[PDB]
Amino acid sequence: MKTQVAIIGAGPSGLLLGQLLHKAGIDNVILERQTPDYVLGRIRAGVLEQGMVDLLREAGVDRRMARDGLVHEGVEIAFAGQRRRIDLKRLSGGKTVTVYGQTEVTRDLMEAREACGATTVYQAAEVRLHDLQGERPYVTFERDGERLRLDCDYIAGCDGFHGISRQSIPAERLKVFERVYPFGWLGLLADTPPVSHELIYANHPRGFALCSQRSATRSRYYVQVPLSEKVEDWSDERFWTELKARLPSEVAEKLVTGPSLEKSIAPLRSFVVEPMQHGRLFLAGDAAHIVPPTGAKGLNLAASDVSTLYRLLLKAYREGRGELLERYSAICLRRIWKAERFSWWMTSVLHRFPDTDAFSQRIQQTELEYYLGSEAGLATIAENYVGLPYEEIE
Amino acid sequence: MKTQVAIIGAGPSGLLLGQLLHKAGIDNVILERQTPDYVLGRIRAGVLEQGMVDLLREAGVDRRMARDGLVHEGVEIAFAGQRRRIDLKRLSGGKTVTVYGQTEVTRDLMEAREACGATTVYQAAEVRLHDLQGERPYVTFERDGERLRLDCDYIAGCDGFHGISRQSIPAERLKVFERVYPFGWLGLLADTPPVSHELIYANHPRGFALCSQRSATRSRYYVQVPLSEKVEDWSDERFWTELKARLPSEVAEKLVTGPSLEKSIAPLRSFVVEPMQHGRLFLAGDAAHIVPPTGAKGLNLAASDVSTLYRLLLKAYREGRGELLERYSAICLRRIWKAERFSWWMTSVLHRFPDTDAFSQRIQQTELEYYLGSEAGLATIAENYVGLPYEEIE
Ligand SMILES: Cc1cc2nc3c(=O)[nH]c(=O)nc-3n(C[C@H](O)[C@H](O)[C@H](O)COP(=O)(O)OP(=O)(O)OC[C@H]3O[C@@H](n4cnc5c(N)ncnc54)[C@H](O)[C@@H]3O)c2cc1C
Ligand SMILES: Cc1cc2nc3c(=O)[nH]c(=O)nc-3n(C[C@H](O)[C@H](O)[C@H](O)COP(=O)(O)OP(=O)(O)OC[C@H]3O[C@@H](n4cnc5c(N)ncnc54)[C@H](O)[C@@H]3O)c2cc1C
Repeated sequence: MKTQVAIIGAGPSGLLLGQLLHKAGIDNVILERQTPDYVLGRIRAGVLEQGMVDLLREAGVDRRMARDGLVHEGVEIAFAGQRRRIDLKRLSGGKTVTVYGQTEVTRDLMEAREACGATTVYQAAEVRLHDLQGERPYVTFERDGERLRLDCDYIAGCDGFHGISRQSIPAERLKVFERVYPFGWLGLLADTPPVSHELIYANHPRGFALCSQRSATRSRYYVQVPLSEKVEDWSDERFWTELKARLPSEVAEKLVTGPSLEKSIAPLRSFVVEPMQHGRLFLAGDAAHIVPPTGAKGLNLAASDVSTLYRLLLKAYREGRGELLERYSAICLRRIWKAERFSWWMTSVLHRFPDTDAFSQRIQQTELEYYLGSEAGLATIAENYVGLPYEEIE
Repeated sequence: MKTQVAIIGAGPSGLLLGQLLHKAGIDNVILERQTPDYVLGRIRAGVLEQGMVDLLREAGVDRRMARDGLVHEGVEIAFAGQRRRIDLKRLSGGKTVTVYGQTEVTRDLMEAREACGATTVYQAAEVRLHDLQGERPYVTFERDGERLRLDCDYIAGCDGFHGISRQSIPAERLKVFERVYPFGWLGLLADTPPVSHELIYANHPRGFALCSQRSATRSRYYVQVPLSEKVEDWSDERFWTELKARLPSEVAEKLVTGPSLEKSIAPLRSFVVEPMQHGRLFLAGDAAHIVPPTGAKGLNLAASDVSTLYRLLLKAYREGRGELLERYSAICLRRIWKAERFSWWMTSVLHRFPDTDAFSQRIQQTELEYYLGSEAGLATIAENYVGLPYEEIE
């Protein structure tokens, strides 16, 4: 069994890369440990950058998104009982973000891939990567019993934080950078209408809160919770009481509560591995890095990783330019570190940290007051939020 | 012995306030523990904001400064071997900073005060403040032996961090905010020409370094040093070797070294007391707050404190509006906290901290890369550096 690009993981990353590759005639096979159904169960991302929206268009998978997506020209930040709006469009010079659930994005790429008839092996057990530094690497796996082999020229590891590809690069060749936050996010998806037509990030003495959405009849809310919490400890009622308690009154007031469709706890982390490739293995998305959700950069970085990998696989294949692939890591990390720094900054100014002395508290509040009151401060938030520009390559 | 405004401390603060008050006909007496000569021995500040320069003009003490001062339209930041210039003038929309030693400023106010013949008691021992909450407070002190009393209506505590005025407000009525940095600044004043016509702030793996100046034939350099160091452990030669080692080669190369005129170690601290007044006592400058030198805000905040106190003492005296003085603290802290936050940010991105993990290191470098590469990032540095605008009052 042979292919040109073996792809580990059928998440937004592998699917998006697989799709882009297919359009250029570069054969690829995707391997997924789970079922189409499990992958679709993950809620995750709601905010998409401009570059991601255009990338979705280039892969010809933007019909439903252009229809149901919601373009947002601003986002709000509330602290000390005062909402301050950031005009993304104005401040970024025309860019905006699009709210469209990751579940939907994944669902659209899954359909586009099935129609075009490209290979996709779900429930691919025991995926193992071999001969990474050879001229001819290969992947082995077990499809419901029998051990199958798949030869390829390149492997794109799009298997996420707990994937096998990063584990396959010799530990000694990687440099890991990581920060674990002492809190997590308790998320609740409801079939009620959102409290505001725009996202509201909230810094409150009780902890962080975020009012987001998926459509006009579906909401996604988040509250900061310590690591000790177990989701089973939060009835819907406790969550609503808590959310209402962290929001500005004129907001808590019009909030339409209702039963939860999903509730999960996501702990915050920052992680970067350098480099992002080894021999004929290239890491992408969550396989290579993790950003805390505060900045909404995760899925968005995956897109630029993929966008970069695709453009280089083209040069290498179509133009017979295989030496250019040695640049992937260099090119990606620049955007990764800026995105990481932004995500880190958002998290530090919006959440409540445990052993915080009076001076730090005061500094946190002044950071908000400053960046939120200055035209230059607002612009740094905005350009980073809409997402910094992708790099050209070469 | 009576006066209208008793002033504790003949530093830039008390002298500047005393001068401004005198021009409006508001009598004041200044009390200084030291000799005119000791006060003149302190080197300290070299950078002045726009607002301070104009305030010096309003007090009619800007002749020598307009002559010898140096207006700087930019400052530089070097890191990872690359100088990046910040166009203060361009980015701030016309503002600049003026390099003029604090020794000179203090010397000019001392002369202006002696000519006009206003009272000034040097070597005022045992200054003690009484009846702070009464309608008629008073100061006691010992002039070379005899205990003298001085009645006044108001007391402006301009005695610095180790002054007596802040110690005189009941500890229970104050809220202190403080951060002590695990490093200090080793400064060296030389009668050699500066290495660059503009200040060069330097982040280097060995530690922070700063190339500043006082005139065209006098330089002031600083290097970061841990708290364990004793100044007697740094020969001039060691300092030059060290400075050269932390700078970019094309800079270390043209550096003209020479014998030190002064060498001192200044530890970094951040301190704010809230409120800044008690009864008929008003704190100003270093008596009320301390900022690490990184941002060059210290002397500059003193000026706005004084500028605010003066304008309110006028309303109260000339316009018989004494209830307005209850606003002093409110008005001052806003500017103090923004200035503190800026100073804190500068310090954190330019110095090397001890127990720093790989992720923080990387974040520090990306902060520089980002703010220094973005037009909006550069603007946040610039507007804060030239100094945020003073508030109107009322
Ligand atoms: C609360 C939350 C909110 C977020 N909000 C945002 C936001 O609004 N905007 C934003 O940009 N980002 C946000 N994200 C991040 C975003 O969801 C992720 O970065 C994104 O899901 C990563 O895409 P991925 O394809 O790289 O990996 P994944 O989504 O994890 O998918 C990887 C796939 O590979 C599969 N796989 C794993 N191991 C193997 C194996 N060993 N063999 C074969 N297959 C394997 C997995 O089953 C999975 O299907 C958020 C994340 C969370 C949790
Ligand atoms: C290395 C260094 C660099 C700096 N660089 C800058 C820079 O470029 N820009 C900037 O804006 N700031 C900078 N500063 C800060 C600036 O020097 C101070 O903020 C400023 O000196 C404070 O003015 P002040 O009058 O409030 O107090 P001080 O300068 O301390 O003077 C207070 C006076 O009151 C007197 N006094 C004290 N106790 C008593 C008493 N109990 N009775 C009577 N009199 C008393 C003292 O003797 C002293 O004369 C720097 C400081 C340092 C150390």
